[PDB]
Amino acid sequence: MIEKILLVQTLKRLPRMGWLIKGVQEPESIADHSFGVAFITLVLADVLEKRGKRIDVEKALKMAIVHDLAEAIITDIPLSAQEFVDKDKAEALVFKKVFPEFYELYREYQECSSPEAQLVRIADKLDMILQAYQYELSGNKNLDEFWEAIEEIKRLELSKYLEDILNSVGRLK
Amino acid sequence: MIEKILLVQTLKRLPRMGWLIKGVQEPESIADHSFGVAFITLVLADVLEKRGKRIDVEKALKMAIVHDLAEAIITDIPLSAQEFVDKDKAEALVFKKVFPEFYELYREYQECSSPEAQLVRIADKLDMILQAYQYELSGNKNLDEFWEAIEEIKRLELSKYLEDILNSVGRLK
Amino acid sequence: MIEKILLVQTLKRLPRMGWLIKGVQEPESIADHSFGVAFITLVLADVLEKRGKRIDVEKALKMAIVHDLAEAIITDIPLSAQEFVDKDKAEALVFKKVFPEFYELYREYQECSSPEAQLVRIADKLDMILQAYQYELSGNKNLDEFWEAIEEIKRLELSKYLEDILNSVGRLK
Amino acid sequence: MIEKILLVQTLKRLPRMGWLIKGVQEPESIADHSFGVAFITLVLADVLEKRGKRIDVEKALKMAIVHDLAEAIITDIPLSAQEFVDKDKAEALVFKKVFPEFYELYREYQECSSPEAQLVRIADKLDMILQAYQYELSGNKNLDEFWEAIEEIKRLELSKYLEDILNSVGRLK
Amino acid sequence: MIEKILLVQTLKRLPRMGWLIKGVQEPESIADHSFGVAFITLVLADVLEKRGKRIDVEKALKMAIVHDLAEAIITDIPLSAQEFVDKDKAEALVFKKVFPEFYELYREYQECSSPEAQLVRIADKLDMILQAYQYELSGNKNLDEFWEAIEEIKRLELSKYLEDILNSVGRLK
Amino acid sequence: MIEKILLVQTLKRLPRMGWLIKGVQEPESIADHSFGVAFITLVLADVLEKRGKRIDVEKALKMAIVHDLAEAIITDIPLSAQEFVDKDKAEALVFKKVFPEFYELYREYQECSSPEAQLVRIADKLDMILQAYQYELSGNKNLDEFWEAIEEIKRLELSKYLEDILNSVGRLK
Ligand code: NI
Ligand code: NI
Ligand code: NI
Ligand code: NI
Ligand code: NI
Ligand code: NI
Repeated sequence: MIEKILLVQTLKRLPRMGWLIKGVQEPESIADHSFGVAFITLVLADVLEKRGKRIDVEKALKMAIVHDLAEAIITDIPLSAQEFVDKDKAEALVFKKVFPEFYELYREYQECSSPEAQLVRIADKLDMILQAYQYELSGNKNLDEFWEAIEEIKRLELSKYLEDILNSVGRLK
Repeated sequence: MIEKILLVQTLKRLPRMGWLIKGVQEPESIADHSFGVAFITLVLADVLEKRGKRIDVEKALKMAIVHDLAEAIITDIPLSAQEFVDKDKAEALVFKKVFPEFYELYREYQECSSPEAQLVRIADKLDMILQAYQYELSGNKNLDEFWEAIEEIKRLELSKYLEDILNSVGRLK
Repeated sequence: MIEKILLVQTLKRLPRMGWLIKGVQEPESIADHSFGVAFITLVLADVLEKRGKRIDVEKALKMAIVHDLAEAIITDIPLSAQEFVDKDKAEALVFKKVFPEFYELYREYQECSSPEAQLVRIADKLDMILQAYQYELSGNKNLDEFWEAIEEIKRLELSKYLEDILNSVGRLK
Repeated sequence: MIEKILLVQTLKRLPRMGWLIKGVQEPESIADHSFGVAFITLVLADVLEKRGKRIDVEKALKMAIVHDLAEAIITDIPLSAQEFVDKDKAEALVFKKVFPEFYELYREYQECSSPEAQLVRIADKLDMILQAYQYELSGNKNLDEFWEAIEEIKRLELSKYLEDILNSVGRLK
Repeated sequence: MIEKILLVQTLKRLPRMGWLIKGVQEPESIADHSFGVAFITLVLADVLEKRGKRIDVEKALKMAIVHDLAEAIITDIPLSAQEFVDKDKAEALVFKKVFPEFYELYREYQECSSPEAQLVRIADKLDMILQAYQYELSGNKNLDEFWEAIEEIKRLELSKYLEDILNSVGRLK
Repeated sequence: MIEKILLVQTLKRLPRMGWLIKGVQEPESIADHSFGVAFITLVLADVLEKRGKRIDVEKALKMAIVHDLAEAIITDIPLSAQEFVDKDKAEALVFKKVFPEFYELYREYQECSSPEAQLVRIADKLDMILQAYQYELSGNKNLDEFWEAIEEIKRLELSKYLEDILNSVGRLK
């Protein structure tokens, strides 16, 4: 339906708030980010494929495309604000009322248990670490917490199959 | 303290979300909006003064300067998102923890009972309405809803002393 | 590999040129556009699914994700410029030199024969038509031509299953 | 009156020209700046309050709100340009013709003699210094001059009560 | 000298203020404008050549390039502000102290007597009118006044040779 | 003709793509760049004049104004993309079909043989180098390659007369 699409297209206009709070001049939109997660999810899926780890690619890509979809209505409430706002409670609600067809993908994603759910989570973090890397090259000097994003990925089983990649990333540091 | 000032200066960086969601190019920041509320509050207290309506101007101006201060942390969570997000609960928390010295000003502003409180509330809406007016001249054609804030103002006792001004405003549409 | 991902991420920075030439302020990025294509592809896929038309969703989503990938190097050369530049020849080249793993998806996409290929093409054109619609609500009045993409969609067999939707779209103008 | 307010709101749209000349991407508007001045003035007034220095806060806040009001018409003519244009003479004129009701506040502010006038001047400069600080964190490296405004503040009697604070500020450099 | 060139390049960063005041969000820079004046000057000069009117093209092109050069220091102070600021006085000063080598071109330009001086003045106005045209297509609806510059052009002798063109321009409204 | 002028005015809207790819936030337009080339060409012409090297200044200035004119149609296709696109072939075509009157100024410029051709080429690069310099002051740290344009300049005979200037430029790095 046209009304749903027009709604999700608001993501092209919504900024990724963390960057603004860090003084990043023209930050990427939530949609730019979502594209990045989707692409990294695709690329990583192939790597996992040829390393013996089988992944339900379809589910993965759908999960990457829809993972931040609730923000089309509640916006990318930054982590710094989440000490005062329950963004999680809000997301579930929106998915249950506005995006019921995607609530299963959302629910599984939050659980971060399945191979697909962990992949998207890793793609989410990599797009960010690497986006931070870019903004650093642009001159921003307060993109400080990366050893804890890298470390957050390391805490996921699925990372075991990607250690060499995550090593190249931390090497950009 | 410098830390606090640096924190509130974030307002210059955070956009007024309602405009973004409506597709407005280069929307004003929260600080831009706050200045306007501060000015209109000044001007309107002036008018109330010479019409026999007693106003604690000092408290009013303070209230106007601090009214959206919590957003320095939680951002300008749009109305469209407040169906899933309790923004007011979040604001009270930030004020209680991060701006305890302004909690009472905030608390009185939320109650919208006292003359000062309703004045700032009226200034807040007028800035917005007049801002929607300006963006329409820029070419945006979906800010229509914003003009029903005139009716919200009319439901406040204090507006009884400003009727004339509210109608000039409505005539701008 | 990190080098590939960083490259594709350039898409978040490159603008969709047609909008600039038409004078739109702050035009979407190629990545914004791609995300949209990917979402519409998802949504339409499931519409086709429960209408008897079988779609290899995995291939479709992958196809939508990488359809404009060559632009990460070529940039979104506008249609007005393609009378002097062979964007098609340049794309193919990028894809078999830089993106050989995606050359098949690209090649099938260009042929616009398979159900998936036509679906992505339709997603591509709808995102744009709907994007033009949004910019018009912003005030831009010379995006008229963009609406004749509805006819371009009608010329594809797969649209046969979407007539009701296409009607709602054209109804927006 | 609506016309006046609409005029003052022009400040949301005008840049603070010093940043532009120095190459800063998206510089704050004059209204962004004013709000900061108003806030710092509020904060500093409380500090002065509990340190034995009585301040007429109401006048101080009005003064901060109105201090750059003439730029709504003349724009924030940069210091580098003032060697060829008498901004001061321009400001007074705009204030007597267009803002006669704020001329006294402006006149006192320019004299920088009274406690309130020096407070607002101190707020004006702290906002700027802190703003320069923020832009340096974004990568701009030619804002060094802006830091010698600490010395300009030291030359004001009122600073005597704020030694500790301006120490912390110069410490940020 | 490098210092001079770096100074004039500031024109790439400074906005043409009239547009900002009128609410046009991403206004051209003074350098954008100057390039247009230079191009129109070139184009018209050729038309004038084929029409019997001989022009000192070299002088005209230099005059077009240098005409707003003083703004590199004084900024494009808007017409609405020139009721309170003598922009002309300031311009001559800059040219005398900073651009002595270009003072003659400036002086002759302001006199608007010679064929070259009038040509640049016409070019200056045409770029502006055509620029207002483009911003109206973008949705701005308060640039009406800018069209009365066609009349200002008619008052110049040289226009006599360009009637047909001025008609095509006025026809765009 | 009004159609031609409007076309070339597109240059004000089109970004210089190299900067974008490098992460520069607000890049200069092609028009901004052309103005700078036009100014530097003027300034250097005078220098050459008083050093015994005679230059057809009229041709030089015309050549600097239209040197990147084809980009009004094909855009500023970056150097990084030219391994896949033949920008040169594309430019010549546009000039032959759309700018026939400026074709020989274009062809001479490309040959980089005549004093005027080499002067514009040197202005072209100097503007870029100095533009790179400015962006580095803004915080961008990956513009290093752009400084090897000094060596490209040295390869042109005409530079023999400018050694001292080139030394001041390289001195800025
Ligand atoms: Ni995400
Ligand atoms: Ni508010
Ligand atoms: Ni596409
Ligand atoms: Ni100020
Ligand atoms: Ni001009
Ligand atoms: Ni060039």
